[PDB]
Amino acid sequence: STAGKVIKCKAAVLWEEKKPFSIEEVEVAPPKAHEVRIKMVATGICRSDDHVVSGTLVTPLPVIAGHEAAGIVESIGEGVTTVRPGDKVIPLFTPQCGKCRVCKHPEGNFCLKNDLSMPRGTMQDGTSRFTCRGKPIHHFLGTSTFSQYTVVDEISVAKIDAASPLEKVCLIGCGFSTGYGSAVKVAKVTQGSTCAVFGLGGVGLSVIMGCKAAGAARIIGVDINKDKFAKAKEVGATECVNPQDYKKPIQEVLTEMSNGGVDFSFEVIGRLDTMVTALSCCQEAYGVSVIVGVPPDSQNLSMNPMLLLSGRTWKGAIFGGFKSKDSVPKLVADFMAKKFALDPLITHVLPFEKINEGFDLLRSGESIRTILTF
Amino acid sequence: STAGKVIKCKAAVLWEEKKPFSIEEVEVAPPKAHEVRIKMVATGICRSDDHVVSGTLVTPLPVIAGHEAAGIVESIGEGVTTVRPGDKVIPLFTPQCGKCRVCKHPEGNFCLKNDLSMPRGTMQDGTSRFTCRGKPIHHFLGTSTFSQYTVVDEISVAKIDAASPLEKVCLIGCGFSTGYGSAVKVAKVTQGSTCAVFGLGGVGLSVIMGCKAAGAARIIGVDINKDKFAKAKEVGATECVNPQDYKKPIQEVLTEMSNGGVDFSFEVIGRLDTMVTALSCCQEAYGVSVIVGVPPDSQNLSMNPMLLLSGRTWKGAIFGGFKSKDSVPKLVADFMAKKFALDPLITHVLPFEKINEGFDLLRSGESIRTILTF
Ligand SMILES: NC(=O)c1ccc[n+]([C@@H]2O[C@H](COP(=O)([O-])OP(=O)([O-])OC[C@H]3O[C@@H](n4cnc5c(N)[nH+]cnc54)[C@H](O)[C@@H]3O)[C@@H](O)[C@H]2O)c1
Ligand SMILES: NC(=O)c1ccc[n+]([C@@H]2O[C@H](COP(=O)([O-])OP(=O)([O-])OC[C@H]3O[C@@H](n4cnc5c(N)[nH+]cnc54)[C@H](O)[C@@H]3O)[C@@H](O)[C@H]2O)c1
Ligand SMILES: [Zn+2]
Ligand SMILES: [Zn+2]
Ligand SMILES: [Zn+2]
Ligand SMILES: [Zn+2]
Repeated sequence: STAGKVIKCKAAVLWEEKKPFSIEEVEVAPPKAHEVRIKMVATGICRSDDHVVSGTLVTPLPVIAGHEAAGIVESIGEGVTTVRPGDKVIPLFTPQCGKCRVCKHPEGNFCLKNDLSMPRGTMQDGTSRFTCRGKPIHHFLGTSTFSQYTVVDEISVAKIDAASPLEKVCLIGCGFSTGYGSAVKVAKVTQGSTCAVFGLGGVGLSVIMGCKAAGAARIIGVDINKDKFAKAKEVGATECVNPQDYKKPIQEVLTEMSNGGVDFSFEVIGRLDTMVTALSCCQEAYGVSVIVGVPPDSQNLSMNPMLLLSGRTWKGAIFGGFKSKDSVPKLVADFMAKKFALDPLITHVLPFEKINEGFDLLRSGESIRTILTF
Repeated sequence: STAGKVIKCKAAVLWEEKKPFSIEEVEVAPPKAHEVRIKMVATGICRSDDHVVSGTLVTPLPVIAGHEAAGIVESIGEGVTTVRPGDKVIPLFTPQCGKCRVCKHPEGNFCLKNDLSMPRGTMQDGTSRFTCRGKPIHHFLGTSTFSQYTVVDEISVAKIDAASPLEKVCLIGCGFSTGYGSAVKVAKVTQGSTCAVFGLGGVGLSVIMGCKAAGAARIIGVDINKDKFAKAKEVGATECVNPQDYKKPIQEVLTEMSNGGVDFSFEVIGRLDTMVTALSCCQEAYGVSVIVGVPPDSQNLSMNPMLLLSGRTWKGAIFGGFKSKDSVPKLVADFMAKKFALDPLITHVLPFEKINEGFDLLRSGESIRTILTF
């Protein structure tokens, strides 16, 4: 039995930037008041986890990364009311405290208890539940899912359907919900519209899924890797373009293709140049562009504000704009009811011990989502 | 007595940047097909007219500027159906052709026939109706209201109530409608919200009027000229701040004052730095910032796209988002029914011949709107 006891288990520790993950024994403290200890079942490899490795996304090291996952509650601390031992759960990398001005706002989801703005790499109480070789190890986004066990704050976990297939619904913990919500909730794509989606990885494909669900008439996928185009068309792209194939800048190409600009554009890569290109390619008077890609740490973009003065709307969002704890159980229920598909995102399924091979597949351009299984 | 004839009249010709206007005789050709010749009655001095002088807003010189005005139709060209001789009219610096994809879009107002995005300084047919000293003179935004007579395309004029006071409703041709619509239509300010308005000139005061009409609980005016604060409070500001009074940057001040950021911010100046400051001061998860000020020609701002990724919305608009020809007559009707006030914007009245004194008043910081009478 493990309740109230330290667990020794396997985790993938990132000791410093630009190094492989180290698969080794860590110690996981039992949950304190209002905390939940979770036995991991499956976790996806999101490009944001690779950003921690590359130093694109700064968070304290050493760290247990991973934020797109699903598992089963092993134990609960004093005062937990929302999950019980045995429940299937998805960790919420964007918390939902329910009390802050953002949580109370009808359109806010970036709860002020998040650990993304100004990463501390701890639990809400400012301490860590992880040690490895006698050293404290940081948390990541209040989740830390690259471990056989994690501890999360109650506001960073949602109970989901007991019959959920965790090897699929782990993607509702980040990439699916982010892309789909960026289209249906943040952009509010309209029926009959023309969309452009920059980046055709797991999140961009999920944007396409949402644009198609919203009834877009045209969905133009944009990627420098033409190997991504077949799956983009399978999930709803009506055409795909590779900027490398053109002499003109792709914003000009997309403006011409759309007879004067697209209705909705999405940046789903993480580059300053594509953020500005994606804004520019939406119609100057009524176009909307959504930034989804995480930008490189501390770098500013350059743009001409006449792009906005003519009437464009530019916005961004975390986790597709979804209030995380309200939305994740409903998204799982919708998946169970066949309202959307997850299999198109899953290209590889590997044991957790093959985490580095999973990251190599992402970096090589050869995977969409690898699901790691514990 | 002048229909079909060239009219010799006085206009304010700008021969050179950074020089006084020259009040001198011009020849105004009669209207061609689908053109309207207007005897001007009143015109306001908008900061955008000064931007022509200063080279902030590039348009071809020499030019007859002026875009905020009202007058009486003198004659119509062949095929004009929407105005007749003797009608009161407001020239529309943003046209409404009714046929382009923007005019057909429910939100769009920046008609593709505009002369603002890439100014040519002509009529729609690429020619000029103005001669001075035997030399052709450019138009400005299709309006050229600094003249006793102008000629406009039919898509750039709206018929208004015959009992309209033209010396007041000229402000509906730019500054009032721009500011008011930026609040009520583009931002969609909500009841009980907190707003920040950067720049307390005629347009910023009109933003405040709209925020108050929309039911904002707090409206924070921001200006480096504290002489602007009394009028801002008269039209609805709850408090005013001068960034020069504070050691910290005003985005930090406004975030603290609003307990974590404002609901709606407005840039109503035309500076790159205040556009970024205005974005930053709105709440990071659900705030909205609207750019209204005209930026300096061809200059790019620098910003961190994390400001958008957290959930902010950034947009801009021309003419308050109003479809010009539909909206101007309704705004005049609403003014006649006392639904909003224009007198708070009018601080000075001068004859047209004193146009240079009117620009001196604007540049010194003394005036809000000077109305020139022909
Ligand atoms: N906002 C959020 O909440 C959120 C959530 C999840 C992911 N993200 C970010 O979203 C981005 C995409 O994540 P992902 O789908 O897992 O990544 P991914 O699987 O690496 O996909 C990115 C795609 O971009 C393509 N690409 C790279 N450079 C270019 C270019 N110059 N032009 C066009 N295409 C290009 C690339 O070939 C790849 O197919 C990353 O920056 C993530 O960090 C943000
Ligand atoms: N988008 C449109 O359709 C539209 C229409 C009308 C005007 N405009 C622009 O809107 C802006 C305002 O026009 P207006 O009201 O006629 O001009 P204005 O009367 O010159 O007002 C601008 C105000 O900004 C104040 N100001 C200057 N610098 C700063 C600073 N650093 N911080 C805070 N306040 C400062 C200044 O003291 C003044 O009261 C100008 O750039 C116009 O060109 C745009
Ligand atoms: Zn919260
Ligand atoms: Zn992610
Ligand atoms: Zn039009
Ligand atoms: Zn103006």
